[PDB]
Order: sequence, then structure tokens, then C-alpha cells
Amino acid sequence: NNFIPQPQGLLRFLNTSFVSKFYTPQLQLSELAKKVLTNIKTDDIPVLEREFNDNTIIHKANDTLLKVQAPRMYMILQSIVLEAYAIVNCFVENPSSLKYLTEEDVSITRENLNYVADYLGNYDDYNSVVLDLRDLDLCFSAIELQLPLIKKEA
Amino acid sequence: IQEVQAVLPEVGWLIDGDGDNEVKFTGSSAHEVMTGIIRRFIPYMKYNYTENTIDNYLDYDDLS
Amino acid sequence: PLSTILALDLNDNLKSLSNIKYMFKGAPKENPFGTDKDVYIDTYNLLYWLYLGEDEELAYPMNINYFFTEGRFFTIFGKGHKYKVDVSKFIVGDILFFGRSDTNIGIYVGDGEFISMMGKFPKDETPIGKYKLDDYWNEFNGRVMRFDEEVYI
Amino acid sequence: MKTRKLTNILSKLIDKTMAGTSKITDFTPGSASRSLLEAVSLEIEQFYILTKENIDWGIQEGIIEAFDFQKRQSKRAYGDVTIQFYQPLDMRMYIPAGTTFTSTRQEYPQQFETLVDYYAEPDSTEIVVEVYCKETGVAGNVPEGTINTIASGSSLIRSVNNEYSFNTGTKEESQEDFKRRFHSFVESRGRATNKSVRYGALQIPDVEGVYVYEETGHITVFAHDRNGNLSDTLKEDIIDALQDYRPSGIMLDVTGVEKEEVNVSATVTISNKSRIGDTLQKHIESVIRSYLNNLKTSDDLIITDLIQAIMNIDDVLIYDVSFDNLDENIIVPPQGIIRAGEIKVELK
Repeated sequence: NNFIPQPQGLLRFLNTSFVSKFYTPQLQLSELAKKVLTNIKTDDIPVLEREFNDNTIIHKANDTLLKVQAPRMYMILQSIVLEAYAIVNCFVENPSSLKYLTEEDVSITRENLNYVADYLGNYDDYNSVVLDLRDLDLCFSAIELQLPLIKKEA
Repeated sequence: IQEVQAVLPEVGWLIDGDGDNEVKFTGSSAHEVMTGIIRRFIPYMKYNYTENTIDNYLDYDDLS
Repeated sequence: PLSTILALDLNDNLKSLSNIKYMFKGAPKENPFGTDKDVYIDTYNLLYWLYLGEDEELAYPMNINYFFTEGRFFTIFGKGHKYKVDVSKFIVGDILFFGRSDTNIGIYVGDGEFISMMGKFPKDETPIGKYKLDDYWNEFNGRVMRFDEEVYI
Repeated sequence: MKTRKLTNILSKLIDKTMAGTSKITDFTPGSASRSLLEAVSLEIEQFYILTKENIDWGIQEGIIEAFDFQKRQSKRAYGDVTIQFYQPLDMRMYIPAGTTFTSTRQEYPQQFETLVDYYAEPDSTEIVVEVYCKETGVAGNVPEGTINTIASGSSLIRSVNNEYSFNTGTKEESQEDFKRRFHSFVESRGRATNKSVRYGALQIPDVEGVYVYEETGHITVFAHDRNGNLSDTLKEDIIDALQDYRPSGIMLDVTGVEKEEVNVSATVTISNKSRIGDTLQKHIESVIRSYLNNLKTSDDLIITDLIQAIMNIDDVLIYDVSFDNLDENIIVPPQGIIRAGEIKVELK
């Protein structure tokens, strides 16, 4: 936010029974997501006047009927994007945001990511969305192992 | 070329720098200007290759 | 608008204002509209008397220097260019200049016409009238201005 | 061949593995066998997903190949410009094709060029010519008054400007657009039909909006580009290319277009009492202009469609929308087209 703007669509998207045997989800919000989300809600953030890259996962979620068919699952997708968006920001810019994220907060994202993946797999409509999130499932685990080690290094 | 007029009877070119051999290249970046500069003269530089000319051998693309 | 309404009123009453005569720099102290007697008035004083009937006062004799610094006008088209296709875009009430040295001015009216006084220089007896723009298009000079009262003072 | 989630495949594989022995039933996350099975199941799921996507792509490619109805590539942007001279012209000048036009604005460095020569008549003051953008895509849709200079000597030219925006510049057609075009083509095999004439007139890539009006003994065709201005060359090309679909025993004519004007006034009650400034009003007005200008002659203005278009913004921000003037749907005449005029938007 401090350095460069963000797309309008992502800003609009971010601001806002079934159970898996292996996975047990929970709604524990990360500490970093608590503060970053307030900035997105407030107007103090640059934003572009045009949008591109329609192949992103955000447009896939908007196109499908996940909002009305499964708003609870739609809410979890926003939570995953919120934590995912914040951890991208700190490395590129604003290193002061470090020492506000822990391995437990990142670990629970995979639990929610796998929990919603099973529900999306019951229908063939969400194949594109399932193909994207599974790629990030292995991405977060690498960050979890290195996050304690990177924090001490910095 | 010093002594060429290239006039027409009761006809003229609205854009200046015409009739003479003047050529103007315009663009907002080097890759835009360089593409016009190379493209102006490259295809006419013919040779006796059995197969083409310099354009096929030289890509001169991916400029920025 | 004030200027458009005044121009329409002048056009409606144009035939009845035969008492007003043409002179080079006529600056009479008597209002032409408040007297039946004939009086010699030029275009600048005519405009001054027309705009003095309402609350607006302007100044006297309202020569060419009035437009330079008083701020009562904003230019629409500058001098030095002359396009016959853009004439239709004008609106009634716009002031039309004439002459190479701002010798005379006029008020634009629809249907490609303008209102001004034309005649021989040494105090012609011809009254005010309306003339087609085709013959006088040559001496138009391209200068056009417009009025504005809401923001002034 | 059917989609199956990772968990079901993993459970089936674990159940199969447990047959014949009982020295394996320990599948905590720390176990390496569970990790290997998870990786295998993930690869199988990705293989199934990619197989389904490739099957869909192959169906599309077969549809392309069978009827030779190739997808439309990137479409060039083009429009019209006005050339202004210092003084009225005295001699018939010449403007060869390929003359460049460039915008001095740094935000829009894209260039334009001509294709057809134009001749300026004597005693002229202005002339209108067509310019085609070299680049193809969204960059060609520049705002109004973007082109300022000809990027040449311009000895007899003072300035150049465009009175209308560029809308023909579009990206590659999506899958849904190609599907609709192919459905129209399939339904268009029977000539001497209105649905067939629709495809016959729409076969030209430049045409976007098109409508056909029929009467007792005459057929009339109404069509236009995205900008909404028919051209003589387009009419000639339509006549030349439509001979394979015209009715044999009935005359046909391709002409007629008119820009219908309407003023839209709407009242918006934002959920957040704060941030009700004019910037968001300007953004909403621009969105409404883009929506209304995108309509075609066949389409007609609908209140609910406008509500859906404007309410694409998240419902949390905009809580209620209403129209002070618009209360009933408006039926566009066949020749005319509805589009934005002067739009006024206010909070309350």
C-alpha cells in the first residue's frame, strides 16, 4: 500500500454441515491480518483506475456461484487470501511488519485450505479454483518451516 | 541529394518534409524508434542469398 | 441567460428602433429608449444602453480598452483565425468584432446573421438594421467574446 | 473419467494398502508414508483436472476444425480525426496513406496510421479522415481529445483533435462469445431467415451491433460498429460478402442508424456515511457511461439490467439504488440505438 497501488477488483473482494475427517477448520484470524485488514477497509491506500489479468484466482471465484451457494465456504476463501496477501507485502516492502506473524497462524491456513478444497471437489464447477489453491498448499508449508528461521535472521 | 525538386502540377503534400528525401521517425521510447529506424531500410538491402535478407537472420526484437 | 434575453428583445424591437441613427463615436447623454426623439448612437454605446436598462451598469463610454482588463468577458475564439464551419457552434448574444483595428462590433443572432449599424463614415443617416453574415464574413476577424455576471463582484 | 477429490482417492488407496497386513495403520502428519500418499493423490487429482481441461480444449479445437469457424484475433482500434488549418486552403493538397498520428500525452504513447488516401478540396477549412491504431487491444481505447499532433512537419496544420472516443479496440474473444457465434452459425444454415441474416451480416469481424427489420415486401438491415457510426466501405463489404445468404426473391437494403438520447438520474445511499465525496460519484458516472455505450441496436435499455450493471460493486458499499426519473422500461425503435447523453448522479 505504501509503495504501489493495488487492483480495484482485489480491493473490492478483500474488504468484504460439511466436515472433513482428516481436517478440522477454525476461524482464528492472524494478528497481521487484524491490522492489515483495517487499512484495506479504510480509504488510505492507493488504487488503480483499471484492471487486467483476468486469469487470476479472484475472478474465478467471482464468476462462480460460490457466494450464494456456499457463503460460509466463500468467507474462508477471503480469510485465506487475507493472510496470503499480507505475507506477500512484508517481504517486498515495509519490513517493520515482521515479528507480527507466527507459525501457528500460518499453519491453520492449510487446515482451512484443505477443508474448503474437499467441498469444492464435490462439484466439477470449482475445478479451476481447486487447481489454484492446491498449488498454494505446498507454498505455505515452506514458509512455516523458514518463518522462525527468517525472523531470527532479520 | 542537393538538386531534386519533385514538384507536381497544382498538387502538394499537406505534411511538410515531402518531395525532398527527408524522413522523420517518431516514438515515445527507444524500442519504438529503433523498430522504425531498422524497419525503414532493412528489407531493401537485398543480397544474392540463395534461400532471404538480413531481417530473417537478425531478430532485432525484445527491445526495451 | 441575460445576454440571450436582451438579444431576443432587441431583435423583437429592432423594427421599432428606427429613431436611433448611426455615427462614428456617438456618445449621447440621453437614453435612446426613454425618448422618442432621434439620437445618434454607435454600437458600443448601444450595448452600454442595452445593458444599463437592467441592474448591470458597466462603464462609459465602453471603448475597446474595456474588454482588456475589466474581466467582464472571457474569449471564445481568438483573433487571427477564420473558420466558416465553426460559425454554427456560436450562440445568440455573443459579441462579434469587425475591422482590422476593432473599428466596429456586433451582436450575433441566429440563422447566420448579426445586428450592427453599417453606413458611410461621415455621420450616415441610415438607422440600425440587421445584415447577413455572408458578405461581412470577410471582415469578421475571428474575435468572439461572451458575458458573465454571476461570478463578477 | 470423472472428477474425484484428493481425500476420497487417498482414503481408497489407504484402504487398499491395509489389505493383507496390519503393520501400517499409523497415518499421522509426521509419517512419511502419509506424505508420499498425499503427494501421489495430489498428482492424480491434478492429472484428472488437466485431463478434463484438455478434453474441453480438444472439443473446442474440433469445433474450430470441422466448420473452419476460426476465433477472431485481436481487432484493430480506429476512428476519425479532424484536421485544422491556419487559413482556408488554396490548392488541392494530397494526404498519402500511412501518415502517422501521435498523442502528446505521456499516458497514451500509442501511435495511429491511415490506410486510405484523402484529398482536401479547394477553399476548405477542415477535413475528416480515418486513422487505424497499429497496436491492438485495450490501449487503443484512448479518452476524448487524446490525439494532439500529427508527429510530422505540420506546416499547414495548427492542431488535431478527435471529438469521439475509440471503442472498437477490444481484446481476443472469450469462450462464451465464440460459443454464441457458433450457435448463431449453426442456426444460420437455413437461409432466407432473420436469424440467418443476423449471422450473414455479423460475419464481418468489425461489426458488433446488428439488427434486421422485416415488412411485407422488403428487408432492411441495421448495423454499426462499437462507436456507432456506419461507413460506406463497411456497407460495400457487407453487400459483397452477404451474397451467399441474401434472399433470392426479395430486395435487401443495409442502411439506417440514429443515436437515441436519454438522461439517467439515480439516487444512491452508500452504507458508509463517510466517504461520500464527488470522486466516487465521478467513478459511478464513468461506469454508467461505459455500460450504456456498450449497448447495441438489438439490445434495449432495461431498468433491472442497469441495476445489475451498477450494482457490480460490492453490496456492502452500496446499500440501495433508486431512479427518480426512470420508472418503466424503454423500448428502442429498430433503427435507433439507446446510449448515454448527459448523466447526473448525486447522493440524495
